Amino acid sequence: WHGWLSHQYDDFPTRTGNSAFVKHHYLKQHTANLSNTPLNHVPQGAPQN
Amino acid sequence: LFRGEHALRRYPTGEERCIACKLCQSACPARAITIETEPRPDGSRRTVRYDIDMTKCIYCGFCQEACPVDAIVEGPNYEQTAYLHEDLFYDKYKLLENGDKWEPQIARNIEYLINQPL
Amino acid sequence: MQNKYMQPIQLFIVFEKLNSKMWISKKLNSNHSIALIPSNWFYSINLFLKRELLFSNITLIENSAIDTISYNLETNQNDLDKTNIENYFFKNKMLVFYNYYNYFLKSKLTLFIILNNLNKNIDSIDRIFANANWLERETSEMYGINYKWKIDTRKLLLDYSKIENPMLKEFQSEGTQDAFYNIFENQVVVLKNETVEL
Amino acid sequence: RSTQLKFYDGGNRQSISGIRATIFGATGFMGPYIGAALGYIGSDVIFPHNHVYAYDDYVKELKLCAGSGQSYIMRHFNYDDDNMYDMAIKNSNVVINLVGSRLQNKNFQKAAYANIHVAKKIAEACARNPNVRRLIHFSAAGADTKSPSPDLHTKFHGEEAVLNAFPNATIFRPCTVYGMQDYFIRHWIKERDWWYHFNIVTDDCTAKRQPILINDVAQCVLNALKLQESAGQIYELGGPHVYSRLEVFEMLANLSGRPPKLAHIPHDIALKITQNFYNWEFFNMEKVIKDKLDLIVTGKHKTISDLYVQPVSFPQGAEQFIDDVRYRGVETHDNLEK
Amino acid sequence: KMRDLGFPMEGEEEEYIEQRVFMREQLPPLESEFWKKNYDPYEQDLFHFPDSFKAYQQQYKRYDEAKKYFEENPNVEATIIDREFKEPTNKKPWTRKY
Amino acid sequence: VKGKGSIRKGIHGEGFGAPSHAHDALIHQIKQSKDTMDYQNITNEVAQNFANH
Amino acid sequence: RVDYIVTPINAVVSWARQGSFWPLTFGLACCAVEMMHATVSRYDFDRFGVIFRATPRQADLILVAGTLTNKMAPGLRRLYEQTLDPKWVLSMGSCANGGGYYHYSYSVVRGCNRIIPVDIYVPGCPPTAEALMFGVLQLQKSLYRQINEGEKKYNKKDLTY
Amino acid sequence: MNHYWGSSNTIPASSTQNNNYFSGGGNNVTIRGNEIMERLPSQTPSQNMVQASMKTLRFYRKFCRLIPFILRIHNIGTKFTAQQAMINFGNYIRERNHYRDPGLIDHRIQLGYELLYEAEMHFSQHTILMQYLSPYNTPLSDRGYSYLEKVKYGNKSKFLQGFYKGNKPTEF
Amino acid sequence: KYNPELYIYKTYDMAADDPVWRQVKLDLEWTFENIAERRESLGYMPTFKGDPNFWQ
Amino acid sequence: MNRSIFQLWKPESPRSNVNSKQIKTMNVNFGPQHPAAHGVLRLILQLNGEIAERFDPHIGLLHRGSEKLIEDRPYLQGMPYFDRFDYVSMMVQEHAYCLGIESLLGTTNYSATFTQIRTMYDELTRILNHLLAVACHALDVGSMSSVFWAFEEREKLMEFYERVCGARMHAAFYRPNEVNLNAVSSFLMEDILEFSRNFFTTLNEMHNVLTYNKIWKQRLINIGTYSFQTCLDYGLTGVMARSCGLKRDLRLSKTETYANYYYLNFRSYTGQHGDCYDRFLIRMNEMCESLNIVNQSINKISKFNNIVSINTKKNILNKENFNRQTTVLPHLVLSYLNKNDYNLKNTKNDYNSMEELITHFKYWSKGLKVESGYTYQSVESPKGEFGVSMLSDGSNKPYKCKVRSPALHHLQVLPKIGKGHFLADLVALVGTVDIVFGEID
Amino acid sequence: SNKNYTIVKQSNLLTMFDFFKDFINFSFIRKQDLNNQTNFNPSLRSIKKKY
Ligand SMILES: CCCCCCCCCCCCCCCCCC(=O)OC[C@H](COP(=O)([O-])OCC(O)COP(=O)([O-])OC[C@@H](COC(=O)CCCCCCCCCCCCCCCCC)OC(=O)CCCCCCCCCCCCCCCCC)OC(=O)CCCCCCCCCCCCCCCCC
Ligand SMILES: CCCCCCCCCCCCCCCCCC(=O)OC[C@H](COP(=O)([O-])OCC[N+](C)(C)C)OC(=O)CCCCCCCCCCCCCCCCC
Ligand SMILES: NC(=O)C1=CN([C@@H]2O[C@H](COP(=O)(O)OP(=O)(O)OC[C@H]3O[C@@H](n4cnc5c(N)ncnc54)[C@H](OP(=O)(O)O)[C@@H]3O)[C@@H](O)[C@H]2O)C=CC1
Ligand SMILES: Nc1ncnc2c1ncn2[C@@H]1O[C@H](COP(=O)(O)OP(=O)(O)O)[C@@H](O)[C@H]1O
Ligand code: SF4
Ligand code: SF4
Ligand code: SF4
Repeated sequence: WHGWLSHQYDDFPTRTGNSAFVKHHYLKQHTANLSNTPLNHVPQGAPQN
Repeated sequence: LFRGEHALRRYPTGEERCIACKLCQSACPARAITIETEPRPDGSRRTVRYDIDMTKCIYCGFCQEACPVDAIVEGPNYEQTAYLHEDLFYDKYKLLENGDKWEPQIARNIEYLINQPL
Repeated sequence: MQNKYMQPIQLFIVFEKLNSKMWISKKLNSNHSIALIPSNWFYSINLFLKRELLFSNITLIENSAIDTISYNLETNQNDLDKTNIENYFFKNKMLVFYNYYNYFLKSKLTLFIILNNLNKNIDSIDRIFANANWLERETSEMYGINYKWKIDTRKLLLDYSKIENPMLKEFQSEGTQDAFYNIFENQVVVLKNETVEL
Repeated sequence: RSTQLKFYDGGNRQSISGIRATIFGATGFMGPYIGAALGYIGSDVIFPHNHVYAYDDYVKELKLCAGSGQSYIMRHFNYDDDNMYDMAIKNSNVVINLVGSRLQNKNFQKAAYANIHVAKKIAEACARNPNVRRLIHFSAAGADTKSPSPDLHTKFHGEEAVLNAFPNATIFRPCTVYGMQDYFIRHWIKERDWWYHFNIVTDDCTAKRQPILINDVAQCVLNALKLQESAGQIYELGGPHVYSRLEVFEMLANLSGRPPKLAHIPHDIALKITQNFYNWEFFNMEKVIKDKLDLIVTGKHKTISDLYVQPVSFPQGAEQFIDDVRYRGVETHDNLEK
Repeated sequence: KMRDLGFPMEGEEEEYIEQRVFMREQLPPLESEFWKKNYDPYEQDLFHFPDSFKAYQQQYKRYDEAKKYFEENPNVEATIIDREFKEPTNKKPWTRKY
Repeated sequence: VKGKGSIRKGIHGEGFGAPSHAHDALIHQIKQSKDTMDYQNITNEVAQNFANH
Repeated sequence: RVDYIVTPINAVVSWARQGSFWPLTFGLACCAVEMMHATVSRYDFDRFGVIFRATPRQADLILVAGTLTNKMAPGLRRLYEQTLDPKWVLSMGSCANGGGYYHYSYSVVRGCNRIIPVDIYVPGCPPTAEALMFGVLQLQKSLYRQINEGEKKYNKKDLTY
Repeated sequence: MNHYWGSSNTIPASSTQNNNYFSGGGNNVTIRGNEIMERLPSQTPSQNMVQASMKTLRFYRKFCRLIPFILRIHNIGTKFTAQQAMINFGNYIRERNHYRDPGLIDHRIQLGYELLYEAEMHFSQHTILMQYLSPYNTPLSDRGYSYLEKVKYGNKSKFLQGFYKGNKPTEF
Repeated sequence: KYNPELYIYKTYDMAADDPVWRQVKLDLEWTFENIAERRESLGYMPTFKGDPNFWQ
Repeated sequence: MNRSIFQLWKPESPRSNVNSKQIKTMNVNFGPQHPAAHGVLRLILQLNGEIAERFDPHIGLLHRGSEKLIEDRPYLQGMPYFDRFDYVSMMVQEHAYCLGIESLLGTTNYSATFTQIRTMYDELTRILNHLLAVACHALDVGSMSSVFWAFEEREKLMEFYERVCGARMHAAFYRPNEVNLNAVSSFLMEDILEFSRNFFTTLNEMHNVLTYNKIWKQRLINIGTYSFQTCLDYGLTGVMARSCGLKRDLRLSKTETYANYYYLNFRSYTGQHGDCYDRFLIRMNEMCESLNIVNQSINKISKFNNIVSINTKKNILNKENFNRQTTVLPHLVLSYLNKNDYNLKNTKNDYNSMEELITHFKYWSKGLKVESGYTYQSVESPKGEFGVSMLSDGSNKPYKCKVRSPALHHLQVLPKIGKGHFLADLVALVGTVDIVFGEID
Repeated sequence: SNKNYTIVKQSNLLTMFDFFKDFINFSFIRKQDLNNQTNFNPSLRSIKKKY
């Protein structure tokens, strides 16, 4: 729905029906900005890691 | 055509589309891409370290333009505000996670982009 | 080049003791001409230009310098001809070029001056062309040219309490020192430079 | 175990010093300076803290000690969990402790907790972790079991517990440290500015003081890290000369140009009021108690000369920090330019 | 003098003063001014004056000595100041009590 | 000289004052080296101004 | 205990300081144009109660929007120190974050965080107007929550100590 | 004289007078002038090493005359005494005393005058500009120095001292 | 030089003061009307529709 | 009216107290953190009664070694520095850089010339720059809502930028001897036409509150007046040179035109007074005329006529053809003229042609090889004559690349035109010069 | 009368010093006629190609 709101295209996701978006087996559920949270991006070798 | 957050895509089979040709690294005007590659045990030509410094990178799109297999794509995500400078040192893990999450919209845009020349 | 063009031979006709070396190329505009001018006559030539009838309406559009000492033909070396302007770059320490535009003749005139002395001495023309002040300040600070009889030699676009000529090919883009904040001094300090190599 | 520490001190912030250090209690006055001491040579620094308010400049400026990818801040630290200490010091070969009872605290239980429990848990965690090469606990000069000050009373037990748990621990006993953000020169200036007529004393002002510069303290820490034999010994740090409270007031007044004026309040009534009323930074019982007590370097333990640091004299060191607060009397026209 | 130079001489003309006093550029120096043998500031020649006054004259002996030195030493080595740590000679900062 | 009062013209130039008057070093410097000062030369006038200040 | 009165007053203070969040009128490079775009009607900044103030004394946020040069770093440090507390810092653009396009330059500081404590970073070059709005709103939420992030422990009576 | 160093560029001593009712004077040598410097004409060409040395000596004299004011305004008097700063800048000049090119010497003098003007006008920061005044081998007077290295390597060659110190991080 | 042509601001609308700009406005509106008429006559608009099977 | 010369000027006589500075002048640091200052200007101002006397500008607060970095990097990777130089003429900076590169190569961008992008988008960027300049000038003078009104149109134009290239700012769109024909779309042209039609409303809204306002006229008229001689001496160009009345435009120059401008019938405006009011009027008229230029450019790629039936004498419209949707066809002229090149471009790519793959690999590994030589190519950017002087040594990197920016020359005259003016007239002058320090430094 | 003090020496200054060749320091204020500014009628000189 990000693109639909941004008006990039007029297609929107449709649950349980002919969709305009590919659904691969390796996809992961969308997550909001996880910064300022313990589940944030920690570079490998960083002191936090 | 909007260039947001760098991400790494995969083939529909799940294999990495990125091959260590370093064209994106060479084209990166800001030298924001660091790539180190070693042969995979199966023998594939795949990178072992692919880092993008989001703070050092200018969101130009030369990486995606120079990618010959559409591995690196600047997806539409722009709400990537970070509180710690280390959080902006995007790694291969971060890029692959972003690509997995944003594959639908990225693929939808790529369809139209590829069909435009036709 | 389907235009009406005439060489700026007035300068060399008036200054009878100088030899003429002029060029025009399709790489430039149809009305653009390059010429070689000696440094010891540069000031007098600018004086003549600033108040000659047809050259009266002349504006100094641009001015800069090139470190020709490290200039090398990387490709098509054998294609070089003795008439090319590049032949003068080799073995010459610096090459300062000025570019003016004349309205009466609807022309562009560039003058190239070769500096071979190690100190890079050349007479300034900011007393003739007002806009040349900052241009020459920038050229001197970035390339180390020692302009003479210049209105203002103070730096422009360089940091305070620093001496350097970054645009020289010897200088490295990463610089020689970095500015950090010192808590012991509770203020911004400058220390040696360590950077990232791609 | 081995107390050797191989690190390179010839590099700047972007170099690799070879020190990985965890600094507990770095949100205090001396914490940022101690952290920057290690950070500016390329060392990695961890700052575990549970500070209120989080957005305070004291917490914020800790990130400047080392830089990006070298300084880390561990928020919401739990001081009664051993797992938290283990995580904090997992990858650190140096463990510095500055967690001491604040001058704002009068509760004996809280002071004892801060000065004993946290220090003992840090020492135990360092003992558990075999990679912790060096431990540096910060005690206070004049610590004694008979000391009236609860802070010193608890700090003596804390240093004893640290020595018991980690025999290779190094204990410092700095005297009154002064600096831009100190609690001595800044407190003097702020008290004189808030009263405008006097500084309120509560004793004869005969107590001895031996001030030392925070930069000198940081240099002492660096020298202690460099010296392997400094492990397992107690150091008392102070300035070259000893001054009484009255002499310190006189020196500050002479340097700043402000005429001195000391207003005396009876010690008993001052103590009663401060112990029966709420205490904050500028009004606390610890200051009243320490006014009479002497905080100087004794010969019972190693001195700064052993660390090979030459502290600067107090009159010379403290002059720069009082330039702004200078009496404006009769001055020359040239000086009027400023 | 102002009217000879060309300054405005009327109230309505006062609004174009800058075009006559400041906008006009100054004539560039003659090139002969760049060839003067010496550029030292002018001072009265104190010949025939008392020795006390001559004491204020420019010191030509220093110029002669400098010329002799530079003739004797056309080329010298670059001085290097040792950066090795040395204990301060003036120990007052670390040894003063008051 | 026309319009300059008692000032009179010599062989090599025109003076900056009346015949018997004294020449001014500061005025000579202003005329010859207008706007240019290699260094702040401390003349007797400058030293006396400093002393008065 | 004081907590009974402190906690509701803490919430009120956080709400007020979040609602009134005045940044400093300070722009150095192209990111200033994006800041002005975020100020103007299309994404009305006033909707979230943020109004720019010229003097640092009357500013709550330091928007480091643009490249920082060695010749300017003392100025940025002085502005940050002179800004009245409490305050937060938001770096905007690649140049302000980590040197951006000029990280390999001899004049540009490799990041404003070397001179100032950066509370938040907004990646981009230039960051979009919506990107800056997102960064500002996230900073506002963090600021509101900073007053009480569950530091003090609860005793048997559920009162923090 | 229409120059920043002109005798008329002094700061008046009063709103209605210049330092007296019977005389006119002001200080412009040991403090900055009244009007800012709009233009700094290049040093007139020096045809002799004698002239170059005279220019260097005059510049150093001006720097020595101005150093106390610079120290007072920048609050760096504690770090080093006025004479100490003079001696440090003298060592700096000595390091460059080998120059034998009048044009280069003139350019250096122009740069020195520019930086001195910046120091006068506070264009530079005290920490940034004190690098020229700092002692070459003596500790800063406002800090306590560490003689641990000297004690450890007493009566040992600089080569051995550097060998023990190292010149590369040992982690990598 | 000898027959100067000047643009004079004399009305609220600066376009009206110039005959050319009035024609520019009229041409723009005419183009918009023509496009609208053509699209209305056609009665529908083809569009590109994403198809997930494109990524087999 | 009587004379006031003595009350208006005060000369200085040698060693005279009365003819001297009897006051301690105010040495203020105008900027860098000053709302009037763009943010990286440190102007030491000598005020005496709030009237400027002496200017000492420091402009190094935004120096970044852009030329040094360009020399370090190859040709292609140095292009975005030209976007960074000017925050409101990035398209023109890219156009100048690409013009220089293609002049070195000895070729021209026929694709761009026939698609008309390099002229219509240059005019759109000119509208952007003029809008921002006028808005900032009005804000400095005191008018507030003009900034919002102009920035709405700026947002629309940036939306067009993003639609054509995906970046609302720092487009990095133009490149030498190459054009992204796919991005160019007819619907984009239609939206640009709608924007052009609606832009008259914003122009009139600003003009009503600015042009005829007595306060605005008293603020601008007769402030900063300078003559053609001053323009000539200080090398003023663009709006200031036209305010000088020089009648100097590089777009309509026989030997200096660089795009389709020389074959479009548009008008350039000049004023008989060289003051801020005339400069503002010139900027407004240029904004208005950019609409006409864009309209002509779009019409150059439009198929207005259609097949007419013999029997009915009415248009025969294709029901199932794309041309019925729109009347503007960007690829019309390109396909009509360079059919072979267009077919090769649309048929051969790097995924199926070995030569295309090799060209792409080399292009993105080491920039295109440029024959050694010296060139100077200039464009009429909104702020004046913006030029690039490039010397190439035959490798994939430029040996030297000097940038002649009109902003530096425009800022040079600021002391000259604002000496005797007040502080308000100076904050008006800094806005009227229309300077952005990115290209200055 | 107060202005006459600064007016005294201007005659000799201009007589003995060239106003153009010599660089003499001075300060001035620029005046505008408010009535003319308010009564001014905006106008520009349009330029087109030859016809
Ligand atoms: C209306 C109904 C009708 C009936 C009448 C009822 C009564 C009407 C009264 C009308 C007058 C009201 C005046 C007060 C208004 C409110 C303000 C206030 O309370 O003061 C706080 C306010 C806090 O200071 P601030 O300037 O706001 O702080 C600025 C920054 O915080 C400082 O920033 P900084 O960075 O500089 O920080 C430095 C550090 C401080 O700087 C330092 O580091 C040095 C100081 C540290 C120690 C501080 C200890 C406290 C010192 C008390 C000073 C009192 C002033 C008089 C001193 C006289 C000594 C000879 O700052 C602080 O810690 C701030 C000071 C903390 C004070 C805490 C205690 C305040 C409340 C109790 C005061 C009791 C005083 C009684 C005096 C005698 C009365 C007879 O000012 C004071 O502290 C002075 C108040 C003095 C007047 C008290 C009036 C009430 C008590 C009177 C006696 C009982 C009633 C008798 C009448 C009965 C009739 C029936
Ligand atoms: C509009 C709202 C106005 C609110 C004003 C509140 C005034 C202060 C109220 C104090 C209530 C105390 C209740 C009993 C405490 C029991 C604990 C105890 O041991 O008592 C002694 C307490 C405890 O202090 P202590 O230092 O002796 O001991 C600490 C506690 N032990 C020992 C248990 C660890 O101290 C006092 O004297 C009373 C508390 C003083 C608190 C001072 C800070 C007040 C902060 C107010 C914040 C709200 C501001 C509102 C205005 C904002 C405007 C923008
Ligand atoms: N004058 C001096 O500075 C002297 C200091 N010392 C010693 O040096 C240490 C460092 O100096 P300085 O910075 O001045 O001192 P501070 O009082 O500023 O620092 C003490 C630190 O311990 C933390 N702390 C206090 N109580 C507790 C607690 N109960 N649980 C957890 N953390 C706690 C404080 O954090 P928080 O902000 O969260 O409360 C703070 O970070 C002192 O603590 C003291 O032991 C010795 C002699 C003189
Ligand atoms: N969809 C289109 N795209 C590009 N050019 C077109 C298109 N339709 C028509 N043209 C152009 O129109 C001209 C032919 O006109 P016409 O016969 O009326 O069109 P058509 O036969 O396609 O309906 C040619 O120049 C052709 O390139
Ligand atoms: S957007 Fe440009 S600078 Fe950023 S990673 Fe991609 S190619 Fe590199
Ligand atoms: S991202 Fe693309 S260009 Fe970069 S290494 Fe991978 S395949 Fe090559
Ligand atoms: S990060 Fe990008 S947009 Fe921001 S100042 Fe730097 S170059 Fe400009």
